[PDB]
Amino acid sequence: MVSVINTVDTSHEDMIHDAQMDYYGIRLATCSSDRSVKIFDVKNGGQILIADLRGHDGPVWQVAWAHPMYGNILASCSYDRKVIIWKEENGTWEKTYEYTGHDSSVNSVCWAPHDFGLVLACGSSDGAISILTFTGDGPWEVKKISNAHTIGCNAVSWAPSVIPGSLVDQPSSQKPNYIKRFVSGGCDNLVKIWREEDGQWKEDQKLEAHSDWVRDVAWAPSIGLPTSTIASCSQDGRVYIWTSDDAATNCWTPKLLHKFNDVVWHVSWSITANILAVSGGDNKVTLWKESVDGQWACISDVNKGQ
Amino acid sequence: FRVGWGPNWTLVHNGDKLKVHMEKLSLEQKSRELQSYLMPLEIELKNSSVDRSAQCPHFKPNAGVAAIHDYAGWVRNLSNEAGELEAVVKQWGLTWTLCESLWGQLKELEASLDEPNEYVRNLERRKAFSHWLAHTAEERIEEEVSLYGPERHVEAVFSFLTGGRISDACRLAQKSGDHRLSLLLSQMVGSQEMRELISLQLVDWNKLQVDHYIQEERLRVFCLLSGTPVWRSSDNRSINVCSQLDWKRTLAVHLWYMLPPTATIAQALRLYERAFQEHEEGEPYACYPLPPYLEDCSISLGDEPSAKFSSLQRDVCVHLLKLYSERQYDLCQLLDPSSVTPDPLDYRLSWHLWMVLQALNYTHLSEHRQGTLHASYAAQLENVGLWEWAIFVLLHIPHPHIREAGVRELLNRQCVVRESPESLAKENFLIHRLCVPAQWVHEAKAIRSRRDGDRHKEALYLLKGHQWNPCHKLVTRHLAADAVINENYRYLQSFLGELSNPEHCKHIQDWETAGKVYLDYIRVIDMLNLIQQDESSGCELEKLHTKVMSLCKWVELIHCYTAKDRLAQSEMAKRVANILRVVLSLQQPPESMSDSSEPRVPLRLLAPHIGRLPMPEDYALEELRGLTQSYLRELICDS
Repeated sequence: MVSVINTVDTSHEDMIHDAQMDYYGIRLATCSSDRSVKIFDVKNGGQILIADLRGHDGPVWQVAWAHPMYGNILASCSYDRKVIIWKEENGTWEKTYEYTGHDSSVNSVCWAPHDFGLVLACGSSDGAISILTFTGDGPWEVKKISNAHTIGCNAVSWAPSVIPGSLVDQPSSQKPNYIKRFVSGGCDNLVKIWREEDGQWKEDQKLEAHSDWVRDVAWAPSIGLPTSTIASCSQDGRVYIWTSDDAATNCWTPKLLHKFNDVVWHVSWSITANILAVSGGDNKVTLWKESVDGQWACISDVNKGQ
Repeated sequence: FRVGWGPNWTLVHNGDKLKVHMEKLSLEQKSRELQSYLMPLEIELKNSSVDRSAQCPHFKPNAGVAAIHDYAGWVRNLSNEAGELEAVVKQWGLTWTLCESLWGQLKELEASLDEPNEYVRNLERRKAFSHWLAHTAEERIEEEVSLYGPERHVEAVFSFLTGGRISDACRLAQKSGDHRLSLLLSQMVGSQEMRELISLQLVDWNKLQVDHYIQEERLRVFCLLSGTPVWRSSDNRSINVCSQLDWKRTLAVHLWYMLPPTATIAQALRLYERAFQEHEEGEPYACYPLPPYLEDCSISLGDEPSAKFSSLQRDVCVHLLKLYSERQYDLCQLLDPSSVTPDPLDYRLSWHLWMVLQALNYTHLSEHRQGTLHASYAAQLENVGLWEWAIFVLLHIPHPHIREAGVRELLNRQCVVRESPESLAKENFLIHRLCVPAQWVHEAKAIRSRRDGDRHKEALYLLKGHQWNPCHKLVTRHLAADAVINENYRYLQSFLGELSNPEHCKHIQDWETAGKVYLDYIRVIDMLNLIQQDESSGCELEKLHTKVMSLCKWVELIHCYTAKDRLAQSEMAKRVANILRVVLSLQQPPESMSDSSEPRVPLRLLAPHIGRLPMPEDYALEELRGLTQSYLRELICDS
C-alpha cells in the first residue's frame, strides 16, 4: 500500500517541471515555468522554504543534486539555454557557475557518480550533449558531443561507476575499473550509450525500439547485480527496459514493459533499483516492479485525488 | 531531474500522484511487527559464518539443517505464547514445519547406529509429511465437526477421515449409533483387501441401481475408503470426494487413501497435479493450490480454465514439495513474495527461505535474482528502521564489489553524526557482530558532517577513518587559520599531532609545506612557555633557536586562500619574530650589565629573518624602524 506521507505547497507561480530530493531525503528542490528553483527543508511532515533561486530567464526544466561529499550543490537547466550550478555556503545559496554553451533549450541534467569527481551531463534541443567537469582548480572544463541526437537531446542519465559483477570476479588486489558511461534519449527516437575512451566521448551503443521521440532515460543503480539496466520512455506511449548481462558483449536486449494510451514523460528508478516510477500524459504516476520470473507488474496506480 | 527511489521508499516522480512529486510508500506499520523481523534475522545470524579474507566481510549460511529447526522451533513458540497471531506468521509456520518434515532431522532416523537405507529414509519422511498434513487440518476439522452437530454425524466422520483421525471417526460413528460404519472404519488400518471389497461393493450398488437410495455423504465416505476420488452414481450424479476440501486435505487424501503405503511424496504430488489439470479422461476434481490469502477468493473459474492457471501463483508449500521431488525445480517462482503474501514487497519469508535452500546446497538461482532478493529485503528493513540488519542482508551478496558498494551506500544514507545510545548500539552491532570495518562507519560520518557544515566533526571522522590526505587538506584550509587567530593551539595539535606519526606523514601530500609548519609553530610556542616556567638550560635555547629560524623560512611558503589565512600567517609571522628576539636576548651571558640599556639583540642574526616574514605593511615598517634605530645605536656605541 503506497500512502501519501507529506504534501508540499511549493508556492510556484506556474507549472512545476521537476522535483528532486537530496541524497538524504531531507531537502526537496523544485523547478518551474516561473523561472525559479525553490529549496525546502522537509522534516517530520513539515516543509520550510529555505531558498528561492533566481537566475534563469525562462522555464526551468530539471534540477539535479550533486553527491553530498562535495557539499550542497544543485544543477538546474532551462529553456533559456543555461545550466546553472548553485551551491550553499554558510546557509546562503549562490550561483557558482553558469554555462551558456548550448544554442537551444537544455532539457536535462544529470550528475555523474561521485567516484568521477564533480561531473555533470547536459542534454539540449541543439542536438548536443555537454559534459561539465570541475577539477577543484580553475574554470569548469567542457567537452561537447556535437550531433549526439538529430533534432534534439531530451534526457541524460549516468551509469553507475562500477560495472555489474566486477566485485565478484576480482582476486583481492585490482582496483575496480571505473568506466564513465551515460545514456541519452532524443528526438531521433534513439536511446544512445556514450563511453569516455582516451578522453573522448564515443557512441558505444545505439538502442532502437521507440517509434517517436524518447522523452526520458534512466540508468538503474547497480546494487550487487551482474546486469546493467536502463529504462526509456517515449512520445509513442511505450516504456522499454534494456538489459545487458555482460559489459564486454555490449549486447542490449529490449523488453517492452508497457504501452500507455498517451505520451510517457518521465522514468525514475528507486535508489534500490527494484521499483520504476513512470509518469504519463494522463496525469498518473504508476509504480512498476520486476517479479522473480522477470515479469514487470504495476504495483501502484497513484490517482491524483485532489 | 531523474525519476527514482530515495531512502525509506521515497519515490520522486513527475507523473500523477499514485512538477516533482515526492511520495513515501509505507507498508502499514503496526509496532508489534518489529519482533517478526528481528527473531528470523537473529536465527540466520546464529546459523551463518563470516569470511574475513576480503576487505568486505562475507556472510554465508552454515551448511546443514540447523537453521530449519531454529525457525520451526521459533514459530512453534510463537503459536503457543499469544492470541491474534498475524495471519502471515501462521503461514510461515506451515512453511517452516514443512521444511522440517522434508529436510529436518528425524529422531527415528537418529536412533539407528547404521546408515539408514534410502527406503527407510523415504518411509520416515512420508510419515513426517503425513503428520504435517494431519496437523495443518486440525483447527479446520475441529471447526467443521463443531458445526455439523449430532444430526450430521456422517459429515463429521468424513471430516475426521480427511485428517487421518480414523480412531476419532470410529468413536464418533459408534456414539452416533452407526455401528456398521464404526466396524468398517476399524478395519481400514493396513488392509488393501478391505479397500478392494469396498470397491466391489460400490460397483455392485451401481450395477443394481441401489446407490441412488443411499445418502450422498455416506457414498462419499465409501468412495474415500475405496480409494476412488470421483464416483458416478447410477442416477448420473458425480460424487467428488475432493469437492469440499482445501488443497492440503486434498493432497492428504491422495497420500493416505488413493496411493499405497509405500508411495513417495513425489508420487502423491504428481497424482494431485493430474487431479486439477484438464485431461481427455475426465473433469478436474481437485482444487488448484492457491496461497492462503487467495484460498477464500471465489475466483469463478468461468469456461476457459487452461489459460488462467498459468497466471495463478501457487502456494509456497507446493513449490517446496516440487523442489523436494525435483531438485532442478524453478526457484524464481518459489521465492516470489506473491506465493506467500498479498503484499509483493514482503521479502521476509523469501529471503530466509533462500538462505536455508543455499545451506541445503541449492545453487541454481540466477545471480540477478539473488541480487533482487538481497536488495528488496534490505530496502524493506531500511524502511522499518532496522538498517543495521539491512547491512547484514547485503553482506550475503556473493560479489565483493557490489556487496561493498551496497554496504557503503546504506552507511552513507543512514549513519547519524549525533551520538545517541541507540546509534552507538547499532555501530557496535556493525563493528563487533557484522565485522564491518570501523573505517567505513567513520567515512560515512565524515561525509554527513560535511553536509551538515560541521568542519570539526568532519576532520575528527576523517582522522578516525584513516583518510589522512582529506583530513590534512580540511585542517589546513579551514581549521588552522581559525585555531591560530583564536590561540586554540591544543585543538590544532590534537589533529596535527595524530597526522605527524611517521607512518601517516609518508601518505600525506604537501605535509612539509603546510601541516608540519603549523605543528612546528605550536611546538615552538609550547617550548617557549616551558622555558618561561623552568629556569632552562642553554641546550634547550639552542634547539628553540634552530627551530624558530627554520619556521621563519617555512611561514612564507604557507598557501593563503582566504583573508583569514593571511591574517593567521601575519599573526604567526609577528609571534615568530617576537620569539626570535626573546631567544636572542636570553642567549646572552650576563656579563654586559651596564645599568640603563635595553637587552642588546644582535641585529646581524635578526635582520635576514625579519625581512623574509610575511608581515602587514604597518608592522613591517615598525620592525624596520626598530631595526634602523637599534642599528644606529650599535653604530653610536662602537664609536
